[PDB]
Amino acid sequence: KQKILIVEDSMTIRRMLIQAIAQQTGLEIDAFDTLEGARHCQGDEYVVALVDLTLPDAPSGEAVKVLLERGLPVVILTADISEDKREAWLEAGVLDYVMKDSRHSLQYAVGLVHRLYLNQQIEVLVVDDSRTSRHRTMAQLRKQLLQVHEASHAREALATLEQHPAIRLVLVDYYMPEIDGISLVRMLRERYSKQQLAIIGISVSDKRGLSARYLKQGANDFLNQPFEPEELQCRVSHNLEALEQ
Amino acid sequence: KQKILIVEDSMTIRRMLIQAIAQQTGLEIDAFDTLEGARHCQGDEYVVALVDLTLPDAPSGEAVKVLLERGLPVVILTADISEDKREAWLEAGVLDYVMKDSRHSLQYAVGLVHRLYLNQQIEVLVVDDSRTSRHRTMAQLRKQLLQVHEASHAREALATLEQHPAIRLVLVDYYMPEIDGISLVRMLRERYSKQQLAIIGISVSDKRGLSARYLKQGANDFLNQPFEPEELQCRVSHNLEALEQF
Ligand SMILES: [Mg+2]
Ligand SMILES: [Mg+2]
Ligand SMILES: [Mg+2]
Ligand SMILES: [Mg+2]
Repeated sequence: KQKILIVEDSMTIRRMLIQAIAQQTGLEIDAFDTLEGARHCQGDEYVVALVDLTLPDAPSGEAVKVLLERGLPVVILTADISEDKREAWLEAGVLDYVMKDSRHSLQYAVGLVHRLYLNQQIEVLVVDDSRTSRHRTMAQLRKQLLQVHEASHAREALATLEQHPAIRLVLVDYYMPEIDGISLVRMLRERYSKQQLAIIGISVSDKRGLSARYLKQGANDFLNQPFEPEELQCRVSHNLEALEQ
Repeated sequence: KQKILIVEDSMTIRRMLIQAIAQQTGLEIDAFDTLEGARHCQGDEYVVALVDLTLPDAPSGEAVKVLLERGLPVVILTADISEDKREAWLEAGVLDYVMKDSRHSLQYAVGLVHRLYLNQQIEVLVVDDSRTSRHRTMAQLRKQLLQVHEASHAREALATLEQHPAIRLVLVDYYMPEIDGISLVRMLRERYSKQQLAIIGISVSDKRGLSARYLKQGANDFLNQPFEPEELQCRVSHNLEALEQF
């Protein structure tokens, strides 16, 4: 998919977004000032929809549910944020939100739609012996439009990598039965450079240098648990962009 | 400074390091199998010295102090690490340590020296109202060979950036009186894009979702306190590389 949907009645915001996405990403764009303009829009044509909560024919966020139910991933455009609003949106299945209170916050949308577009073709692997942790991380990576493989043990991870050599990034949990995180990182790096297979080591900063041990064994990066979805997206995106650049 | 010193008696390891550093960095390399061989090397010519603890004439790590006192920054080459071993080193003046138990672990030194070379010409700013955290972060960054400016509050940060436009990366503490970290980030971003001035937001990871707040305000990155030096080095390196390549 090569097209971005924007539904936003502010002439200024809509134009800022079209100009920026057009110039920086070269992606196709449909932009409407009403939910009614976006009526023909189906999920299979758009990477993602950037959706205002203040539309003339949907003044209280109604466009969000409407577009989610047509199969469009949605990123909410918002002037305000709160803990309650964040939780509500994320519960309804919204991918993310973008602050539109300033031009620099609005710029977040531009890097995001470019990232989401590139992610569509990218295979990643989560390796974690905690089902709860594994499923949370997978869900969150799936909301980045990545194709996400799952493994509950290093043995499974190694087997999945052999079967799917398109996987380009692996997130690695530190403590697992038989073969722990650092040990799996050593095994992978005995075969693959940081440019062939990016590795993010999942750590805790309440240990005696787990992140350090990851890096000295050739992990591209670290991420400490517990982590927010916004932290995950930031860290994954960077490492994916390192691979492309 | 564009030269590197290597003092390592393993033929295999020294040659691996020479090959990789010659191939992947623009650095000149002087390598020796004994400390005596490196006698006349002067501190002002070398970016860093990669230093074995097991040398024929310094079998218990004596070469580290010797080269430190010649004004060379030192990265230790070690076959095995403990928490007790990184203990005595960093409190002596070591830049970092590199594991030499495998080819892939050696490769960390390659990336490191390349980055240490590049960091010499790069200016950064630490903004933090806590004296100890501000001083430690400054010390750690200085160990990455960066040129490091400090600010105790947003007002001083801004004045510093005005006086030193070469600064390309700011690390911003969240809790500061009068003007907080997110407010400073907002002011900086009204003028400068993520490509013009990199911003790493430092916070504690709790219920306020501060990391998220930084990112949505245009911070390039986040780092949660408390953090280890390798964590800061990793983060700063990634952001500097982003400015150079993305
Ligand atoms: Mg509106
Ligand atoms: Mg585990
Ligand atoms: Mg030796
Ligand atoms: Mg503070």
